[PDB]
Amino acid sequence: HFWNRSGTMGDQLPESLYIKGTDIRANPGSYLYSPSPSGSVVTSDSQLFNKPYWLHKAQGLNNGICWHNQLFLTVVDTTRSTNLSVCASTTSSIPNVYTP
Amino acid sequence: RGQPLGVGLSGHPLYNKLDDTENSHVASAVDTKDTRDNVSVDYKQTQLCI
Amino acid sequence: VAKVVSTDEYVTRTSIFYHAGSSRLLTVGHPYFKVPKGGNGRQDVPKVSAYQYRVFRVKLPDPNKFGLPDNTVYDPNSQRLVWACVGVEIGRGQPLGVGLSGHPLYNKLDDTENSHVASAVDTKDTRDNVSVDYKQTQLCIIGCVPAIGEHWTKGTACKPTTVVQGDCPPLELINTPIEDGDMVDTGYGAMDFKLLQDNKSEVPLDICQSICKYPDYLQMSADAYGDSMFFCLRREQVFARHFWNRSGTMGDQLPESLYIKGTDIRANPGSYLYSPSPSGSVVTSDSQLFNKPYWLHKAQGLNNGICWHNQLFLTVVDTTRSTNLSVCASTTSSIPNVYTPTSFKEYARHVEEFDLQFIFQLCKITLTTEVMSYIHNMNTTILEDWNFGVTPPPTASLVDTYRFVQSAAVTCQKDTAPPVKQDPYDKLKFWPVDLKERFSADLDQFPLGRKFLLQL
Amino acid sequence: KVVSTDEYVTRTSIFYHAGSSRLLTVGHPYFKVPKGGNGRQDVPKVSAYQYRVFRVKLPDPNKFGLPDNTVYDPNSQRLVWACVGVEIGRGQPLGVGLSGHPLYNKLDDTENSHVASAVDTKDTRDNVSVDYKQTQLCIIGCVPAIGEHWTKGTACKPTTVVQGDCPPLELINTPIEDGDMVDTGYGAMDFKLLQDNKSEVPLDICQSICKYPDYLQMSADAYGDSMFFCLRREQVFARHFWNRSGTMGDQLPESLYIKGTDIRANPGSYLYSPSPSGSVVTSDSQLFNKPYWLHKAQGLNNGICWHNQLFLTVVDTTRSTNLSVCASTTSSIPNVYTPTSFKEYARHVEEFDLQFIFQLCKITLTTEVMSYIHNMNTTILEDWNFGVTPPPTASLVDTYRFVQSAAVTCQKDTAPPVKQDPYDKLKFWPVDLKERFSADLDQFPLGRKFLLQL
Repeated sequence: HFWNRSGTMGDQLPESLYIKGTDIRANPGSYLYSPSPSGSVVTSDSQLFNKPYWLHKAQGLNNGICWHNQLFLTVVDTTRSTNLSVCASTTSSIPNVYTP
Repeated sequence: RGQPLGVGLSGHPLYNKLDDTENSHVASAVDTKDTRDNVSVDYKQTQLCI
Repeated sequence: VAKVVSTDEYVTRTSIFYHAGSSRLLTVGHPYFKVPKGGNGRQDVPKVSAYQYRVFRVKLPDPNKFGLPDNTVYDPNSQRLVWACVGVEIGRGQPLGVGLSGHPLYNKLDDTENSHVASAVDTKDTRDNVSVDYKQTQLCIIGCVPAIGEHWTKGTACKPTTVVQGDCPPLELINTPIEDGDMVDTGYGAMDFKLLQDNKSEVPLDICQSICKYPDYLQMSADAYGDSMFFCLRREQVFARHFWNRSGTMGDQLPESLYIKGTDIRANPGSYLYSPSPSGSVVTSDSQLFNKPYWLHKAQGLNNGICWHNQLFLTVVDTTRSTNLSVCASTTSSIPNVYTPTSFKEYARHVEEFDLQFIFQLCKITLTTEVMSYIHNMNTTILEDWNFGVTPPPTASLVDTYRFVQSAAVTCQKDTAPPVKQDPYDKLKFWPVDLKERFSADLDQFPLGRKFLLQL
Repeated sequence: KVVSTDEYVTRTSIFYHAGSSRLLTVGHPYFKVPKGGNGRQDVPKVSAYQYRVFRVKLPDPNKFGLPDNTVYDPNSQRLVWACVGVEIGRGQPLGVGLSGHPLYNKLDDTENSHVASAVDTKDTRDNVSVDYKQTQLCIIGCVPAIGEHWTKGTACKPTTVVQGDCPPLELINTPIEDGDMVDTGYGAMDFKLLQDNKSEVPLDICQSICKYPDYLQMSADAYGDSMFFCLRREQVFARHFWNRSGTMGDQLPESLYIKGTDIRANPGSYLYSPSPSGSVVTSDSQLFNKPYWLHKAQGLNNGICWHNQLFLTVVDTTRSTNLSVCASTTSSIPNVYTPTSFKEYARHVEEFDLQFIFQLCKITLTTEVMSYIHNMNTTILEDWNFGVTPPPTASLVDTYRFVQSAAVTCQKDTAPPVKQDPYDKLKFWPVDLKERFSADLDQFPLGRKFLLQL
């Protein structure tokens, strides 16, 4: 989704750009245009892994050799993405009329 | 990798929204400094490894 | 006959193989214009907003005259020397990214898509602030020479007479060489927008004062000897986001004959100018072309991939990265506790990063006569630039030269006069690319190279 | 039975390239507007919603370059073209655009159906803009082609005919011509039958009529002629639903539902109507710019321009814009915006680039075959060589002189034929290409490809 964010321009408007209008359009307004990004959709396909990696050959000159017996594994995943909500009643009793 | 899959949001209460410059529907506004809108949001799907 | 010679029909191909590759290119500026700060060196914030055709004038060194000649491999004297790149992996910068462009005084009659209410006031200047994207697109063009785009204009009212203020001209289509930073057409105007709209009240501001082209691949495919562009790669997608009808005078009129009239506004139907809003669609990384070897073999070009004058014209498009960035900078050195935007000056810039990477084969070409001379007739110039019988040149000029400057008041002709052969594309802007050291044979040591070797 | 043609059509080594340098034609979306003359000056109507039909003039090879009569005995043989290879080069970038209608009736929606007028009685109508299906077509033939289409049928018993009344219904087959309005999926029907309203649905088609091409017929093609190649591909969805206004001449039964009260006692509209729509495009899915040399057209015809006549068919849903010129009415623009200040205009563009590869066949002519052939049509024979296939003559009949008549036998007119196909009453993008015949082919991209494909 698109908005423009309100703000105050620290960067400026050529007029030489639009025909003016009146007032609110004699000078117009903002140019702070801002969208929302969004992931898209999931399905089971799309997990990149749980698949064997046989190495055959590293892209780099070292072919994956464990100096200092120290290994560095990098990973990123959206798929699971979530947090859990605890609704704890503030009441020990649970009112049988709700109140937030 | 464990778990099922799942997704979610992050938000912002004090958002500086100008306006929807999208369908800009119904219509557009003018000003205030109480520009501090409550907003929730998502972003890009990603899996990466090195 | 004109009959294309076709590289290979005399280019002695070799065992020569080379690497080249560009470490990072980087630049930032604003989504529209240059915000000048009075100039000159530099003191301006330019534009940076890559929806412009990207031309790297890509320079390599003279293989002819590398230096030393046991010439064991070859007699330049017969077999003059030339590059051909074979394999390329351009390493592409950044995450992927995206953004928005708009126009506050973007007209509109109405959102005639499926408006909730269909009100239609008849007052002017209701042109509001709307922003949008474009067709998701990746293209590259590779060539020995630059490229041509084509685009329109309000063409000549070549009718004898002249006519009415605001009357529709006839519209004439124009070919032009594409140049670095040339603005892309995006979905809307291989033409002169700026000309086209007397109003300046429409489209996204960025193109208001614009002209673009669309690349002339087809003519460029129709290339004289399969040169110019000898390689080209292209990928584009889109859909329509939302519908309007524009506001504006119909400069023509609707036939009645389309309807049973109604009453009033229905007796008299309103505008017929229906106008959508674009969008490129979702991105997955998957569809990014970039970052793989494009080994080339045969190609369309009947120059199979060579550059005299060491220039390859690397021409490119990517929609996967669009944003100029927002700084909310306080006007106050205080950070107030009640936030007002007003306590903030807010700023916009986009930034761009790059690597070209290569695997070449230099090839050597033995001078053949009713063919070399044909090449002269292809173009002599190179050939001059490989020269031969009698340069000719001129001693008195040659001696003279560099003397002056070590001062600026003493002698103050201060380089009024030049000396070039001249590249006409001097008048054109490139991203100036040279690589005369990215030169390597360390294929092994070259990402692409490794692949390449592997590619063997 | 008809036969595969090479059978009598002698194959060769002949290869040619020929290819169109540019096709271009431009004008206003929905209509043409006279701009005086009106030989010629006008605003043509141009929309890419016009059917692309090429009448292609091609070398009578029997008079052509490299006639080296290794080629034939010209007597016993005729020369005949086949183009063998085709690449339709498509102009412009891709694009699109929309249409609309102010007097687009609209009763309503169906979900934001939380209120209904429900009469209006007048006309409802609002301004509307619109989209339609993704579609890519090719059809190649040496004969122009026919589409299929609709008409309100007619009161076979003119009995009980009622004023602007529902009618019995007819399907019509007709030849398609160049520039002929394309069908997005409707106009194989008359509008000017359809809506007695003539103001309902989109303007653009409002006063139109189309047909849709029949492959089936054209695979009921007698020899593979107007179709020796055919390709069609469409994807589509419905964008939005509605109900249009309309005094239903149809009747909905009561029985079907409970009456409630009021509005919910009475019935409402059943004129469910929804949006057409294409969706997302990409070049990935592009049909054109593809090289056929074709191994075999499913036609018995091995793709021959009879009489050096070729018929090229195409459809492309990927550019759709006529462009809006904002020209100020003011000497120079003012500073405040007013629409007045600008006269705005709509114009469309189409370019095409054809590249081709031919192989001629030489024909040893043999009697029966010729005869055969003559039975295909004769104009054929008439092309070169002339035997009196017309005779007989007769089998014998009738008395006929009298025709000085007079009041003594008021007989027959009788009308003559004009020939000249019919095509001549009809339109193409006229295409002479006997100039583009290229004997090197490599200077044709496709030629190389083709060459390569060998």
